[PDB]
Amino acid sequence: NLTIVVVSELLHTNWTDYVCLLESRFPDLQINIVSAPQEDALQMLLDGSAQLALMFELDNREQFVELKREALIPVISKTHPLASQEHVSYEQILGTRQIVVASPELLFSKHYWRTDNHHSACLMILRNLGWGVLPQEMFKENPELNNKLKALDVFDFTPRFEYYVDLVWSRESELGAAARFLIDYIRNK
Amino acid sequence: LEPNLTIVVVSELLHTNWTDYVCLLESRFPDLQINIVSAPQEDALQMLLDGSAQLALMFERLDNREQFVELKREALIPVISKTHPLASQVSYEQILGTRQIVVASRTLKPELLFSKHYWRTDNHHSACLMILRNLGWGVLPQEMFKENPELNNKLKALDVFDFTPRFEYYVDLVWSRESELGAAARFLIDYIRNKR
Repeated sequence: NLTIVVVSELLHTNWTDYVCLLESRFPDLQINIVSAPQEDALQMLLDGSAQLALMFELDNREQFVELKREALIPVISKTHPLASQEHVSYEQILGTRQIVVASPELLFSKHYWRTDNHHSACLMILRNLGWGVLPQEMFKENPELNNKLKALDVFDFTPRFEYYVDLVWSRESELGAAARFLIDYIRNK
Repeated sequence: LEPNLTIVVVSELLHTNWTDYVCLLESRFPDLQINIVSAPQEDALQMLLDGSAQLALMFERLDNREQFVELKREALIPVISKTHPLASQVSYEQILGTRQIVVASRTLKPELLFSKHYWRTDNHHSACLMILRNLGWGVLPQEMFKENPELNNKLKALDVFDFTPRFEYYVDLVWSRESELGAAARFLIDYIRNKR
């Protein structure tokens, strides 16, 4: 079999092309897609419980290849009181609960809730429990989200929200033919 | 310091309807930090035992160190992409020969496997994506279709003669009976116990 760990922060990005690539050449291969936070993901590469990892931007034992970038959007429920304004201030954002996906660069409110994936974060933002940053991909997969969520205008005092997705693997680990084909295919492209 | 409550939702239950319990807690304890994490059922249990989480959402089927109360049931349905080749022409033997996308916490007993060959994933978003790419059929919570109406445009329920298994989760609220539960977790437990 082939086990790929997609780190929890990247679950709701556009990653399935790489699995379709594997299945097209090796339809008999059993693929296992697991998800865990990044720190756990590296340990799975080292202990061999996963052969490949999809991570966002590593010691001497790992190698990687860059795949793609994924845009993220700060959003709030359209029925949240803050959504009635065309614009918002930093003071207002500071006083609004943020729903943060994590296990300086990402926290901008005094009060926050932590979750480990964007499905959980989205559900809570949809219940008006706060604002947060979600992958643009979620709005492509669920266009009705645009009817319920609105982009929050914080771009003048926040970094560009984005992931740079890498394919990562352990140098010393046994790699079957399928894992090597994907690595070689990506390197060639 | 600062009031906090971590609830672990086991991976298979991530795409069920659980946010009402979070909203009930937030309205009664507005100053409370509520952290929602997900993990395999076995990891969720260890989180209760080592204090990393105070409550767990699990589905029925635990040792004597845990206490639980049943919460609700969630329906799941076997689905396939409307553009899958099989979505034209379907017998049970064809389903046996079509890849299943199995969702299980990251050991598969035969009651979970309905086809000869399968892929494994640890959450229904991942499974749904691969079904959507025509990579197989699989069992998804009905809640996913409520949350994403696009799924009705792209997927359809399997209707196969001689294939009528019933798929449901019975959701339990679980805690460690030797752990310091704060007042907020105790409130939820007492609230559910009264509802019963």
